[PDB]
Amino acid sequence: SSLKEIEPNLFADEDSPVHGDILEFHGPEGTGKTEMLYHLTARCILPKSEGGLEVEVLFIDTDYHFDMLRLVTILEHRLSQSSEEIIKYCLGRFFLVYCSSSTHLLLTLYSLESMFCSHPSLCLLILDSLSAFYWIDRVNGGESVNLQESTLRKCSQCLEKLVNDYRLVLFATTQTIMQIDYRPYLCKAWQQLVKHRMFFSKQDDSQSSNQFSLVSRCLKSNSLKKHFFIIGESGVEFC
Amino acid sequence: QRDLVSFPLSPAVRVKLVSAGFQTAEELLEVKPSELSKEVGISKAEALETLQIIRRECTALELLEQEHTQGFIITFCSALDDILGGGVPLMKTTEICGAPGVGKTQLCMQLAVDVQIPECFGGVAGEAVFIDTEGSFMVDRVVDLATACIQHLQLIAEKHKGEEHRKALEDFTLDNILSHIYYFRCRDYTELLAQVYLLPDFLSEHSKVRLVIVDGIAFPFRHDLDDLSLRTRLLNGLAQQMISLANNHRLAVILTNQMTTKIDRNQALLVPALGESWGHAATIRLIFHWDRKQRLATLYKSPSQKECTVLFQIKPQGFRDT
Amino acid sequence: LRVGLCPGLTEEMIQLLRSHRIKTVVDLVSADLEEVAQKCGLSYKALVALRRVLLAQFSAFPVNGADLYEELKTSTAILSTGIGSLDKLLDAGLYTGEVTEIVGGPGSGKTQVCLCMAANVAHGLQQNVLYVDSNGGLTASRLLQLLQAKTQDEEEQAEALRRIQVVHAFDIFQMLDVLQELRGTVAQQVTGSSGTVKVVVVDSVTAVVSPLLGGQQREGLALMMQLARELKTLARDLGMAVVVTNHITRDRDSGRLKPALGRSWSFVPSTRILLDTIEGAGASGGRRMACLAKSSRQPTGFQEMVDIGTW
Ligand SMILES: Nc1ncnc2c1ncn2[C@@H]1O[C@H](COP(=O)(O)OP(=O)(O)OP(=O)(O)O)[C@@H](O)[C@H]1O
Ligand SMILES: Nc1ncnc2c1ncn2[C@@H]1O[C@H](COP(=O)(O)OP(=O)(O)OP(=O)(O)O)[C@@H](O)[C@H]1O
Ligand SMILES: Nc1ncnc2c1ncn2[C@@H]1O[C@H](COP(=O)(O)OP(=O)(O)O)[C@@H](O)[C@H]1O
Ligand SMILES: [Mg+2]
Ligand SMILES: [Mg+2]
Ligand SMILES: [Mg+2]
Repeated sequence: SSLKEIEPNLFADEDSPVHGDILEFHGPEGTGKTEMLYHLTARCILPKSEGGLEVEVLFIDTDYHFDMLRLVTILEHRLSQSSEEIIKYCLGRFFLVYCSSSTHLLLTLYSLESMFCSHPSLCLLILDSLSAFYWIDRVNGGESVNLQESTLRKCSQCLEKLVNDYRLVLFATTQTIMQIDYRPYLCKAWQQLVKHRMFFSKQDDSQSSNQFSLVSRCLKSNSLKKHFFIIGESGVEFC
Repeated sequence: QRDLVSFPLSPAVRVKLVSAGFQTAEELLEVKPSELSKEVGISKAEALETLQIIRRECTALELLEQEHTQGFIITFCSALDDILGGGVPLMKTTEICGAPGVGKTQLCMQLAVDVQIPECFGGVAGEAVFIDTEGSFMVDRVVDLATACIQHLQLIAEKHKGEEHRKALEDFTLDNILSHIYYFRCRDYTELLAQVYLLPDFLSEHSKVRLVIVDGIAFPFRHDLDDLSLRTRLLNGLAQQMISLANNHRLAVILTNQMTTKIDRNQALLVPALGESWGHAATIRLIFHWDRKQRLATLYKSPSQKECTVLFQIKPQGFRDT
Repeated sequence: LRVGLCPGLTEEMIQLLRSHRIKTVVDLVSADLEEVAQKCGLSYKALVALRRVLLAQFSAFPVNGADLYEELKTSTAILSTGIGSLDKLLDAGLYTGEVTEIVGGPGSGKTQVCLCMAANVAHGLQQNVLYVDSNGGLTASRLLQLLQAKTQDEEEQAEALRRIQVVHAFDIFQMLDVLQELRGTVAQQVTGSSGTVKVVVVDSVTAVVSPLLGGQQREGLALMMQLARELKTLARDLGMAVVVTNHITRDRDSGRLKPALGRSWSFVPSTRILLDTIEGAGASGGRRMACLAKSSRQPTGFQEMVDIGTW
């Protein structure tokens, strides 16, 4: 479970067997966060023979924007030899969970622990749009700051406990609402829990309609990394 | 499972409820009001109000039958009626724009007169409500238009030589038609909003009204109003209220707008005023403009018919053809 | 806490556990239950069993990818819009289970496209469709004209019209009420297999949302987010095809076309269609521009020419 093999391109020099890492994605609409997650799942789900890793992955769906036809098309167009049996065998490992509210999210977080401890093979976790319910619970609590964000703080505590308990690697998805620009609006604790930021940007022109820019910083070094990549029907490819 | 946010309860009571651990309306129905009230620190009156507001919250064939059983309002213009599908449709908001002197007010007066035509001749036989914001309502013009309609209907009935036509025209006299037009006057936009708020109950008691006219909507909103966002919010709310009222009370609504000049490069175009978002409010939009000495009516936006151009004229009898 | 929901709950323990908190079951599940046995006095063996069963009935369990693959192999479907240009633009029809948004200028094409799609689905597939008319832009004569353009049998037209339901909602509350009523009635009527609704169209969401927005308030944005969440869960958790229409705005600093309702609403739909009128030559009539601004299965920015006067 070394970070050099996971993504040597985005992660320049952070290679070590990870005891736990938190990654989050930030970007406006239609930039490619979901496509990047699809590429990561494709590279993490295939058999070891076809450049895969053969390790478990769990996907929490909150935006309700997960598309399975796109995922199966990406997996079919990624590998070399394609068949129904092998694709079924590969997709027998993907895990998907649905949520509807912050309280329901916390209940699902707590409930997952049974299967989670029953499976030591689980090593990678995916969460998307943890700020989907930001406005709802910000308005429910009124002016009382403590009244709002409280369930989100409890959820962050539970996630941190799990990830530092059973050595997970986590990728998160955020949203751009207000205003290298960045204006945080979540709880302070989860802001501290982050390790790197993946700022997502998109170029307007049709020539660069497939090329996008990524900026990453390290909390302990404040070093900037730039990356250009091209999207495709077969998945995501780099420059 | 229905969220509490989906209900029109007070922000304070919703904050208290979410503080006490309430997130669904279904769980509220199984709790005695006393226990929940003492748990959340809410008095009896507002608790009962919450309980009652929670409690309170048509196939296309029927729509076709309803559309066909009620006619349109004729404008005495054959080509305009043809391009409108029969005239001004009920349950639909209509907007008219044009430079000064084209005849928007004449059209409003003609519609107010025509809405009372007996159904035996193809009319709706309903009243009319006229709201004036610029003081352009002249009774003499209405009298002339009513007399012209009287003469036209009498001539048609005499030529046809029916039996029920004469009976229908017997009560269709100048006094009767003039007594069925209700006049209101608004100077500021606050007065217009107040009259709009009073409109529902008045229409409830006066159930035979089939027409609502607001002659002049740009004037109250284009002067002494610096905040554009407030004007936009007020206009959106007014449009929503007007369409809701028109659909609920089976009414035909006509609004009058004013033109303005838009300059690009070195040429100027005449466009309707009150911004761009106002264009979505009107269900049907018409535009009057000049061409040499001829007056043209153009159907700009409509979800039922196609764009057309109609030549009309203003005569001593009123809005007419040619 | 509530009584009668799960077995094993006693009328004494509920008032005994008042020491910590009363809000929700999160108090029972998100506490360190070791100290409860002495803070109030509880049996260790019963407490863990009650917490486990409560967490079981009050959560969700993950489903394996292969099972989801197999179940979508027999559940999802694709419904053509009745226009060859749109079909080839968005792969021969729209997919149930997602949210489709149509954005255009005043009077461009949105209502006509919605009406033609509804007529096709009601006649070409024999299924029930609900229409939510908010701005008053729906005349039955247009639907009759489209049906006549499709077929000539009067009884066929009547039967196709009998599968179209129209509801009026001039504010956010009425729309939420009717949508929740549909959710409840469909969730209750899962046993049956006839009369279900597969496509619901909202004529205009900007009509009932714009008055709330504007100023320094927060309730309008929260209501918009709640409506978006309701639409998304109706589309996904039930497998339905939802189509909504929205207005278009012109940016000030950049001067570029931009969808209304703001950045928070910008993330709601999954497929975006933009309609514009071709200026100059070929203007007016049905000749218009159709573009794809957002999709999860196609690259964006593509161009296509469509007409709204040939059906
Ligand atoms: N026979 C016809 N029947 C109806 N509409 C037609 C016909 N022929 C052409 N059209 C066009 O249909 C359009 C209807 O616009 P539509 O209501 O679909 O647009 P919209 O953007 O949804 O409007 P709104 O913002 O007013 O709700 C008109 O602009 C008109 O040019
Ligand atoms: N087959 C494909 N080939 C090329 N590009 C594609 C293909 N399918 C999708 N895309 C592109 O992928 C881009 C990313 O779309 P997507 O909705 O996944 O973005 P996202 O930023 O992750 O989502 P969101 O806007 O919901 O935050 C789209 O702009 C689209 O142009
Ligand atoms: N008694 C009449 N006989 C003939 N024409 C008239 C008579 N009264 C008014 N008109 C014509 O009708 C037009 C009325 O325009 P008007 O409705 O006032 O436009 P607006 O309301 O946009 O200012 C005038 O141009 C005038 O020439
Ligand atoms: Mg996405
Ligand atoms: Mg006038
Ligand atoms: Mg429309």
